[PDB]
Amino acid sequence: LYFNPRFLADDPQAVADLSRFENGQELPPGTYRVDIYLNNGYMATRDVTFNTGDSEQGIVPCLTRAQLASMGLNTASVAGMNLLADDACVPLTTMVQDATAHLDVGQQRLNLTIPQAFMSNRARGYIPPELWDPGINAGLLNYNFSGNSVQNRIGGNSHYAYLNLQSGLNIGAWRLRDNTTWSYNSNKWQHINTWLERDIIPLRSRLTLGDGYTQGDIFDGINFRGAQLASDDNMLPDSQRGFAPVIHGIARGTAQVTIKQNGYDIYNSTVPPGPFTINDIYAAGNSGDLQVTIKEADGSTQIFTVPYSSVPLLQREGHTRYSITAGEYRSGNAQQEKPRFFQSTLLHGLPAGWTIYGGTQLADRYRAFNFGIGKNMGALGALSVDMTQANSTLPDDSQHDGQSVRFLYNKSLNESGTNIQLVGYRYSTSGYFNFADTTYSRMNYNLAYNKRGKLQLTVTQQLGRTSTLYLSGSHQTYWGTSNVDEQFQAGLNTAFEDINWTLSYSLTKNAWQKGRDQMLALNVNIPFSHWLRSDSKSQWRHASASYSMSHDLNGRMTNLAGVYGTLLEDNNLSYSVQTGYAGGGDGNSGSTGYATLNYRGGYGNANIGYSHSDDIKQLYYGVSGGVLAHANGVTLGQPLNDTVVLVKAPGAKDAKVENQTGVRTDWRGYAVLPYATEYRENRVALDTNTLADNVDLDNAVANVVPTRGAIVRAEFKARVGIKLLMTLTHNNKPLPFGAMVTSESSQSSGIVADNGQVYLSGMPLAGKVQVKWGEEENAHCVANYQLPPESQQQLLTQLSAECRS
Amino acid sequence: DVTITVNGKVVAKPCTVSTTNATVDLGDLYSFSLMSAGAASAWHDVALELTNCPVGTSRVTASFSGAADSTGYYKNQGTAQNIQLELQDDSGNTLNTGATKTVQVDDSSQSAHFPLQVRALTVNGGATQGTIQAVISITYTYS
Amino acid sequence: FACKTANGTAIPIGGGSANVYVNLAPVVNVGQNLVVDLSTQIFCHNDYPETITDYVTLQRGSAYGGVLSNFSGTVKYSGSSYPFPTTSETPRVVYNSRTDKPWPVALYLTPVSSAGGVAIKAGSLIAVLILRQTNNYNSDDFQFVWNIYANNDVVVPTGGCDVSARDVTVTLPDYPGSVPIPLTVYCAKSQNLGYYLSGTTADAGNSIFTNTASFSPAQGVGVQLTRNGTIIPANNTVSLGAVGTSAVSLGLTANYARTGGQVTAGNVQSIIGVTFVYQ
Amino acid sequence: GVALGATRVIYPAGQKQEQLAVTNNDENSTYLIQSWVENADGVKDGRFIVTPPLFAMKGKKENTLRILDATNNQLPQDRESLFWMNVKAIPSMDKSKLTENTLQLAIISRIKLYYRPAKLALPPDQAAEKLRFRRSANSLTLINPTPYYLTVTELNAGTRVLENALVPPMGESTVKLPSDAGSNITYRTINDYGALTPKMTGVME
Amino acid sequence: ADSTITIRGYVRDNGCSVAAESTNFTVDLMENAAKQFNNIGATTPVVPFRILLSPCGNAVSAVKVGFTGVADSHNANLLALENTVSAASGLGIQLLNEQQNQIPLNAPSSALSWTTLTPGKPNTLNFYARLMATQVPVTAGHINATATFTLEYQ
Repeated sequence: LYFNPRFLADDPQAVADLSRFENGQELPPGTYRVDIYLNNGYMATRDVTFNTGDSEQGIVPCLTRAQLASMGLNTASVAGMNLLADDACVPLTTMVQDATAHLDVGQQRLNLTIPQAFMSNRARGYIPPELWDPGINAGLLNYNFSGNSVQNRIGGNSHYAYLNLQSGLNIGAWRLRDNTTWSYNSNKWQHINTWLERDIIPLRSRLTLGDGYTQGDIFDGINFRGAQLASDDNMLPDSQRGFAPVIHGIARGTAQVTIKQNGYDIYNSTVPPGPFTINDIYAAGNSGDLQVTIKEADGSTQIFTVPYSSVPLLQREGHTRYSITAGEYRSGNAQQEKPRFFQSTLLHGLPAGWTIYGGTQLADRYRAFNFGIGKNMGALGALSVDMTQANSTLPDDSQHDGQSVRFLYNKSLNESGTNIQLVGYRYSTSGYFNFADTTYSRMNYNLAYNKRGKLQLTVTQQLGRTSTLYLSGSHQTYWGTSNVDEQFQAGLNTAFEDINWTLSYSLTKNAWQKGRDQMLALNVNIPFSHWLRSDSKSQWRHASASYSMSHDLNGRMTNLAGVYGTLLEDNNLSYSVQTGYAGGGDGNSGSTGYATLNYRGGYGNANIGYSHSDDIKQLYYGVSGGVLAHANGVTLGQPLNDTVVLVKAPGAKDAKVENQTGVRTDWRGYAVLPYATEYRENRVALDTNTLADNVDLDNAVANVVPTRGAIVRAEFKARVGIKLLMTLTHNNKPLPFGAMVTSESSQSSGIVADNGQVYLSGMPLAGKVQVKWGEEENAHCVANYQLPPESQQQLLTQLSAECRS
Repeated sequence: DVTITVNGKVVAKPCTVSTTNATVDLGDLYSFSLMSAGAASAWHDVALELTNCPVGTSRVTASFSGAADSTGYYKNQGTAQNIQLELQDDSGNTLNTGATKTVQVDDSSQSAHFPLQVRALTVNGGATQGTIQAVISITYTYS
Repeated sequence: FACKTANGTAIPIGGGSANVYVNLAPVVNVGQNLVVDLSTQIFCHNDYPETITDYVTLQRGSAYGGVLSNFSGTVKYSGSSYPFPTTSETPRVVYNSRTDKPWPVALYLTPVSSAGGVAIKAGSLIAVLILRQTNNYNSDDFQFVWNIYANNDVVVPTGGCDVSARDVTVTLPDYPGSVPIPLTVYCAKSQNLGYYLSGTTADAGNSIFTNTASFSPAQGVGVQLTRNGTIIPANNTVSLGAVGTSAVSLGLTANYARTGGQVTAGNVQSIIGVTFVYQ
Repeated sequence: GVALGATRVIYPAGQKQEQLAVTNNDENSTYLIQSWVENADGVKDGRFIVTPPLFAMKGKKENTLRILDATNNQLPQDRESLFWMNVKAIPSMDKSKLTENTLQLAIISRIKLYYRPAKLALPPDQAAEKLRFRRSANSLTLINPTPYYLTVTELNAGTRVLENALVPPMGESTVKLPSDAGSNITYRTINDYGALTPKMTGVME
Repeated sequence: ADSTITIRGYVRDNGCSVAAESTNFTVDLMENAAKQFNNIGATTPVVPFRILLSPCGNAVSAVKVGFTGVADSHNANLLALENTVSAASGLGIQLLNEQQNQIPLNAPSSALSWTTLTPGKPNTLNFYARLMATQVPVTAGHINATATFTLEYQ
């Protein structure tokens, strides 16, 4: 790494300020807590013992075989690594070709020039497990307050007060939460839930002690209280989330594999000569099949098509999801008991599109067995046939038996029209029961009515280019009686130019009552954004108007229309005024109306909702907020959504971060971010526009990996002082382009620009100015400055000085 | 002696909506990140407020609707090309046109919430210059 | 001798024995109530009033029959009063006319029960009377036992008080609900009465009844009974004072009741009974 | 190897500083960024302090440049300024190949910089409608009465193709015009976002 | 119409990128030994070199090219070498276009033409260069110089 200063500036001499960047300083240590990089990426930070070597710097690192396994380097592609021990130095610079060293202690980094041909493979978008923040030992508090103003004509004096409270606690790696309310009518506390969960990093599980619920996939949702051992899928990356078959291919030599889909290229990478696996295909069931080919160098291309299916019950080969729950049964009913049960599920993936699953429920008086096999065959879609053999117990001392079955089919097509998505045909006998029926007992026959057969149907349709037909309907049968539960829904979605047209239709039918209910309404949305003139600050803009007409085909003809928009520039105050009219059906008319004023400030949210009708009038009001009690004090802000990203900025008084409306910074200098992610990377930007004249930040890009339920800080060093512009001249000669100007009194340094100009930030009234452009041969320019006390109310001052030697 | 037959019926009444203009801003993005096929922007959480429900409502099902395209995602109504909208939740479910979601209603406070998320991504890569316009209609169903 | 009837058919099964089918019309009176009046339906006449004379009289040991055999009462035989079952022979009644005149026999019953009555199905045993018929032609005598059977479902009250209806079905509206219950109580003598509430409950204050349905029951919805101003609990004697002989109601109001927090939409159905207690 | 943020940077009056994203693409090469501030006349002006003028970029990495203001309100408030910005790129080379005679290159990207004043009357969204012409026999003079900057591209006088031309405010610009041109003049202007405006005609007086 | 969500967002296009490429001189002074010739004659082998333009946006339509550097006192249209002691004595580097024409050194942008390109497809500019002896003969040494490829957007 050597640059030529001849074309850098047009004379023989410009600054000996080119050595410092690439190989600037050599040093004997060693252990000074340096980071470890691998092809420009922060992996981890360890302590590497440096020894005496023969290189550009003079020192070589010393690693082992086990430390290179978690880094990413393939140990199987390197011969002679396995013959060595596990406690000696590995000569990577001599054995592995083209592997140089690069040590920079100025910013604590260590780069490794390793080519991708000798590296191993991993999914695109991998996140290291050792860069997870468990949290900061603090607490958590959240609350909400609401009220009502219901008033009528005859007997219209009533009031309501709904108060909420959320207590949280995070000490170490434990997540303790608590929820409670406070009702007040015109009157005591009421506990809802309290659990204690704990994440598992090596076994990839999620331990939960206390209140919880199971998954809805195999069995219906059961609220329980106790232990809960299950795995999470949120720790897995987005490139491996979904279904993707394993592509098996054999390449003779170095080729180029371009995975194409629907005439478009979606993947392009080089493959090593021999066997290769592809596991970076996203989940796209409704996009046809795949066209994977190999472009060999001679001109021999293997054209082959692979079908694809999309069923959420089917898993991928190499994945295993399990769930084991234990505890008592709590449903909140006053006519049920609290028995004991034991639910345990297990899912394993098999090759050639095969999946095996099954689980059991071990209670004292309940035994249910399930056994399902999923078959994927390609061009015929998929099929998942399961068998459910349960054994319940009636409370009047009578044992009975029964089996169940569920028919599930899926089918996809690419370009003939739209395809089907889900069809479910459930079938059972008369002696079939559930877990919740056995728990319902108030002893000392009650009921004999369960489900018989369930049929689901949802067919979507896309005709043309700007039209979408949606059709959906359900079906349910019961034993004995002729009650048929049907729920048909149909909608139309079309957009002509900018205006959107919507025509929906519903058809509901219950079993406890008579009469088939239906509704035929429409929706017209005309946005007033591009139809009018556009200027800088209107304050009337981002306006839109809605128009809906309802008709239940029974004489009742109602309507709905409302105009909503924005008023402020920062989009914090939201208004929504809508109205309508009634008439027909049963002889009931009236002119309803609504007026909701949503406002979102920095400290707390507040809204005013005015409601109006013929004989019922009320007002909506409520004040929310969140209190964050930390070690440095109490910082207010918006109510959290189980994600705490704390920003520590001492000196910042009005800096909005980026992307948030109304989120600002308090007088102390702290900021919170309720809208962020979990187990991934984030970007916290800082705007320096409202940090007008005393605080100058250095950087504004933060990259942290938070977790679910933790507090992550954000270090941003600020500077206190005023800035000034000077002109340093070294004995009637200008300074070269690029030098170093430091100060003993202040933290900052400087970079000398053209014609002897230097920019400094955070400098005092007086201080020693040290100039050293080249190598340390002599102390030559040592000067100072003296700002006048009159010039203080300015943004930038310009003056000159002179070196004393 | 004298028998008295008492028969009643409990019906379901709709609730009252509070929020109807939750505008999610994306900000400004670069074309270098959406050049490669298979990238996305950062997530943006959003929720709804469904309070003041009378006696007779415990299961609230929300239905989604909107314009679609040939891929299966939402159709952009702006002047931009090769960019779509994706709607998900806190369980890893793809919410397409006609998707339903049924949650439970608390009795101690009589409220209901729907937490959602809207991000920005491309499929084929190489996003063009234009605006992003999308209208999502959510109809509330009571049962 | 032929007791020809118009409402039923007196088929002579077993010679002199027959099963007449008459109606039942209980008349609530003062002191002695009426149960079966045979003086308005059965017409006993004579085809030969000049050559033979019928002498219908009653023997001894003729009590009731069936489920009403444990009761007692009195009997009216052509104006003369006698207790039910007569220990001795009642005097004879002459019969020498072709005119279809009735048989003046009225059956009464002593009220030993307060308000309730015994349900009698159609075609059942009511009372067993052993009659006796002689003549002036000779000294011969033949015995025969007649049975009183029913032809409809008429519940005969025992006491001296009678309610309006026994099967009242009310229809509640869809929550709120406030409807009155039409029930009138009348008696033949001004005496003190007392009612109470008795049913299946599961609360602590004994004012909320249970909800036992068959198809999709409701949770957290109870049936609460009350008057115009006071909620009446379970097992409490509520008096009204001097009960007149006119149309006297109770003034009840059926309302809903919330016990639990979570209310699920279902069907509401319960069983409410009442029992009058003398004071 | 050098990719800037945009083709142009809009600097409105009243702001403090702007941002300029620089994204490198070459992972196996090290480039040096050297920037300065020029003018339309050629004088290397120093009325705009830029921060870090000298910094190295290794591999695929993205940075952000900052441009301050050091003019002290010595500009007229009736028109805009036409300034230029240069980004010089310096590549790297090996150590063991100095015994040969190779040849290196230098890459400088010339981008423009504008200075929009505050509190004006006519907004720039419809600043391209007012455009008067003067059709000479051998030339063409454009008239820009609006005090703004207009970039006229794809100038067609019928079946002939001309080149680009920049017109300053309250001045005249004489360009070449062939004798075999048509009658109507079709042109498409350029907005502030760097997009392409559609076609629009115009009759003169 | 009960609940509506308005999604807003705007993006910007990126500009073009320039990929450089070095050029090695392997002439090994063949015609510079026995010639003893005037400055107008220069028989040197043409060494081609190209500039890679790998992918742009829709915001680039026409650009300008140029070549700046340090001229020589004998001729301003020639590229001089480095002022060292281990070099030759009198040379010049002549730049050529695709149409084999003399490129004017240090020419301003007010006397140049535009160059239309096409987005989507990759662009490749094929340029040429040669050497030119100036002084009475060429000594042995090292041939080292520099050049500058400055573009200009719209």
